Amino acid sequence: AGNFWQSSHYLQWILDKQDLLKERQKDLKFLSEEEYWKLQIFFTNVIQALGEHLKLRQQVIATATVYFKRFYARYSLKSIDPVLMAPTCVFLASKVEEFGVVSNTRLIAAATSVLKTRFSYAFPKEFPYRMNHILECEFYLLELMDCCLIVYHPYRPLLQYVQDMGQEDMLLPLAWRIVNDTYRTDLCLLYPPFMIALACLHVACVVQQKDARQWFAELSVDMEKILEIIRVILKLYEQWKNFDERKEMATILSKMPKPKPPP
Amino acid sequence: MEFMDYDFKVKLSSERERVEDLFEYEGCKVGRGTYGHVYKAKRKDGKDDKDYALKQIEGTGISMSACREIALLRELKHPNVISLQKVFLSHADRKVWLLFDYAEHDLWHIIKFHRASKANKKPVQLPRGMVKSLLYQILDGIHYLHANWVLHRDLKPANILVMGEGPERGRVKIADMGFARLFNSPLKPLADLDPVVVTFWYRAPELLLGARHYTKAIDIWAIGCIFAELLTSEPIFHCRQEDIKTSNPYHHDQLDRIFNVMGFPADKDWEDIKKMPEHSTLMKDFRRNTYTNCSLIKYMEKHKVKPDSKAFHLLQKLLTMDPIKRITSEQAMQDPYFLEDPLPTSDVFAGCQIPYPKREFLTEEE
Ligand SMILES: NC(=O)c1[nH]cc(-c2ccncc2)c1Cl
Repeated sequence: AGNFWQSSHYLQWILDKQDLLKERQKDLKFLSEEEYWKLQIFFTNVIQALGEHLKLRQQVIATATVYFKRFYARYSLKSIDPVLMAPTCVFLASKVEEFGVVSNTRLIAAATSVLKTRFSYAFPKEFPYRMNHILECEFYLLELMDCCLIVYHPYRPLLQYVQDMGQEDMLLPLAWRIVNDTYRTDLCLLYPPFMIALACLHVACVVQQKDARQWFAELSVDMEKILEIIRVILKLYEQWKNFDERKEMATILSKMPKPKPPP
Repeated sequence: MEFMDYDFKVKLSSERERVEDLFEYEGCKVGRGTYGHVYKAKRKDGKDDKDYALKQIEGTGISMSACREIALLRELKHPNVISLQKVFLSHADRKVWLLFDYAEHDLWHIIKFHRASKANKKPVQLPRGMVKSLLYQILDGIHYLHANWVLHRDLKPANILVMGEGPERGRVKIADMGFARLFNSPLKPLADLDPVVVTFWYRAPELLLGARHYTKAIDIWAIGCIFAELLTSEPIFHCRQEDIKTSNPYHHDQLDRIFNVMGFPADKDWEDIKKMPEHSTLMKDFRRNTYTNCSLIKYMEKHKVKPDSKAFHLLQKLLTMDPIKRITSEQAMQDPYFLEDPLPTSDVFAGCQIPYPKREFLTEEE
């Protein structure tokens, strides 16, 4: 956990954008690119809601989200039902991040109540899986991620950066919230977390009309990659405005490829 | 409920690497413990002739111990930390198997062999070049772990493996991440999510006085315990098991043994002892005067380790009661003990004949 450049995250799970888009083609016969992105946001929101119900800290939710994104970056939406995968990712992340093993009753109650209370526009029927399904999906999730469990996030480097600036109280809460928002995109699959952090800090400086051009100039980082991430962030807030998940998600879910049954 | 695509499922099952197809290990068990079982195994294809270790993890599914061992060993890479080669997941029984290079030896068996000699009026102490080389490589491995934010938390002779004849002859491998944590791992208000522990010989005094933090200094104490046991063949803080197990941190008899060896710390030796959660229990149960003639000097002197030796002076810095006054791994590696003749060697057996018996196979019903 101390060295990103030697990590499985860096060496296996920083993916090329073109390969990522190439893999997704299998699912895009059913969904537009736009609808695929919406579905990814939706499931990010589902995982955030599951984590909130279980009272898990943000790092656990973030790790779960990365497992979900990694899984469907390699495999089809129809390979394993994402409705099972989302709580399975939370279950595994809780172990990895040292919260512990969520009890049978708490996990199923969380999935049931969350979909019922907060996502009933997309889920007319109750959560249909039991704990045995979670456990079975957990084994599959573990092997299919090649046993890569330690995930680096932008929160730690963000904190170090704001502290280096001497602007913790001023910039942190906005920058942190922007980091949360980046989980609505593919950025965690595409860029080192410190670069995501810098981009988020930058957007927060823009929003708060804080000039910090000097401090950013004194960093030895690929500014062109940072600018790429900044453009993704600005773009996610335009998509946010235009997306109504409550009005749109039922139709998008019905277009999602479903697992072929056994013959 | 069919959550998985049929075509995906059949393809996965077709191509899945299965431990029992790839390795021969039946009747080849060589260890058992709270961790599970270890087998000495051979490849079922003829493609290589190496010995492998297969660790069958205790219990069903992904326990907390299974999870942290897989998570951490997946990331780590250093000549003194056991390297995880493969993880096999057996879906039918939900059993987890870990694959490693086979280590013929470990410190538990090495120390046992010497202790048995002394007890046989046919005495052999551990050679002093070997002792030093082992310590150096232990320190090297833990320094790498610490640098990468990993605390081991269960250092003890059985967890210090040594490679036998082959390309890594005499190399130390630190094993068993079942108790490990990151510096920043959350503190769980109730029990530590670890396997059950019944003996506490390697456990730093601050833990026995109820300190809740994960620290590098805790591993350093345990390594001090190991160094002493290598110098004398005896576990320095050996103590009987308690009749009545409880999960609380305070263990009276273990502390008593420690004070019998080290003496009872004076106020100036460990100022923050008064801040330990169990400090008033300590004041209730103990009187410092009981230990007035006890010290590490007197203990080690009885076991033929000279107190003016560089080895003794290093040992004393590792076995310092106050964790903040305990030497770090990197400073220990810089100690002049390691510059004194003989230098530590990368093969701890220094090219000489290995007298240690190979592990025997465990054939009992469990
Ligand atoms: N408790 C453990 O994890 C453990 N203990 C001993 C081994 C082993 C490894 C490799 N060769 C022989 C034995 C392992 Cl793995």
